[PDB]
Amino acid sequence: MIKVEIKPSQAQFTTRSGVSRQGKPYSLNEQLCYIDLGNEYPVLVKVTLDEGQPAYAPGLYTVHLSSFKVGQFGSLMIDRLRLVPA
Amino acid sequence: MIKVEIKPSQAQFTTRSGVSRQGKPYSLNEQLCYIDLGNEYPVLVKVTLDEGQPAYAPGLYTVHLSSFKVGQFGSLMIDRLRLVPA
Repeated sequence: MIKVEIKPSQAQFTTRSGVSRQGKPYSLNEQLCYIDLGNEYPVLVKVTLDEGQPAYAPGLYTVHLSSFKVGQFGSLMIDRLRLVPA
Repeated sequence: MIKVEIKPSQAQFTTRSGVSRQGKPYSLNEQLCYIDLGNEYPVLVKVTLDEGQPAYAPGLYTVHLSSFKVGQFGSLMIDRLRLVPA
C-alpha cells in the first residue's frame, strides 16, 4: 500500500478554468499531498479531484483501485489518483 | 493492494529490439499478466521487465513501490510496473 498524507497546510484546493476545443467550460480542482515513495523523505504530488468532491481533510490515506486504467499501449497507467482513508 | 496474476500460459516473455537516436542498441522484454481492476473479470496488461530480470513465474503478485514516480506535470505516474510475490 501507498501511504499518502494530507498535511494541515494542504487542506485546501485551488481551481483552474478554461474552455474546451468545441466551446464547453471546464473547472479542475487541484490539491497537494505527500507520498512516501521510499526515499529519505516523502515527496510533493498534485492530485486533481473528481467533479463535486470536496478537498480531502488532513490525515493518512491510501490509493483506491479506481485510480488505474489500461492505457492505449496496453500497459497500466494512473488515470487520476483517487484516495481513501487509511 | 493491487492483485496481479501471472497465469500458466503467461510464463514467458518476448523481446523487441532496435537502435536509439544516436546509435545505441536496445532490447526490451515484455510479459503479459492479469490485473484485477474491480470489473467483472481481471484485465490483460503488458509488463516491461527491467534489465537482467527473468520472467515472473506463475502465481500471485502485488505492485512494488518502485513502480511509481512523480511526472513532469507534478502528478504521480507509473514508470514501469515492478512486481513482488504476494
